[PDB]
Amino acid sequence: MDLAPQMLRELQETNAALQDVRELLRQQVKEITFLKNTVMECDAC
Amino acid sequence: MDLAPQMLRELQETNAALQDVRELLRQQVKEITFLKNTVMECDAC
Amino acid sequence: MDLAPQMLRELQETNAALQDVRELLRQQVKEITFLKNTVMECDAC
Amino acid sequence: MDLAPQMLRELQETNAALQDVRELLRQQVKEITFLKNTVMECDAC
Amino acid sequence: MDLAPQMLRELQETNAALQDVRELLRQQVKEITFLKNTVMECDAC
Ligand SMILES: C=C1CC[C@H](O)C/C1=C/C=C1\CCC[C@]2(C)[C@@H]([C@H](C)CCCC(C)(C)O)CC[C@@H]12
Ligand SMILES: C=C1CC[C@H](O)C/C1=C/C=C1\CCC[C@]2(C)[C@@H]([C@H](C)CCCC(C)(C)O)CC[C@@H]12
Repeated sequence: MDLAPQMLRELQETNAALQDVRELLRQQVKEITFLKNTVMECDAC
Repeated sequence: MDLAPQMLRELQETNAALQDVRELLRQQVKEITFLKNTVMECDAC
Repeated sequence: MDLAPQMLRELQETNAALQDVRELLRQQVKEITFLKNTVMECDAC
Repeated sequence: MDLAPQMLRELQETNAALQDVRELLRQQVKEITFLKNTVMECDAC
Repeated sequence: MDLAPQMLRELQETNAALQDVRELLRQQVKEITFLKNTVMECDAC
């Protein structure tokens, strides 16, 4: 058999998954940042 | 020995692990977002 | 020389590191969740 | 080179995506560390 | 043979970045765990 076609599909799937991770990570950084700023302006601190 | 069969298996394992990482990241962003909001409504702040 | 063997080795090392990442992230979510619950019970909030 | 060219392009895209993830994680750690300090140094605690 | 030299190079760069990510995550969970303990002991809570 020729496994090249399947290997290419696996690599493409890896990039698809990586794009999802990157998207999630950038949103996560935004949430943590909001949380940080909120704690900084917390009068009780 | 042709190594394509083994390489394909490695690629498949990579994607399976990525699937898990993506799922964990999704659940994590949810917890953080919940924490963010919980703090924005903290009495002593 | 044939680089196929070395390519397979790189893929195997990648999966090892990715496995460690999966485990670390799994523990991290638990820590964040515990953190979330602790804040939800913070009397000052 | 049959599918070789396409496979190399996928690998290049993966490395680029990884670089971004790495940069995002670097920023996230500083935010979390800045938060860890802000708390460790909160009066009411 | 094949674009093997080029593909191997991309795989080596990917591993280098992944090892860095692993180390970043390791340090990050440490900081989060520290944050968790600090809150658990926050008398204001
Ligand atoms: C970035 C992220 C998002 C990802 C991780 O879960 C870690 C994290 C935590 C935010 C937290 C954790 C516990 C302590 C914090 C910093 C709260 C303070 C303890 C509130 C001080 C309250 C007081 C005023 C009465 O003494 C506000 C937000 C809380
Ligand atoms: C920053 C953080 C730390 C905080 C969150 O957990 C999210 C995160 C993830 C890092 C990851 C997740 C899955 C995908 C990545 C980006 C790996 C790649 C899939 C490896 C491509 C491998 C290959 C070689 C076969 O083509 C390397 C590091 C991995």
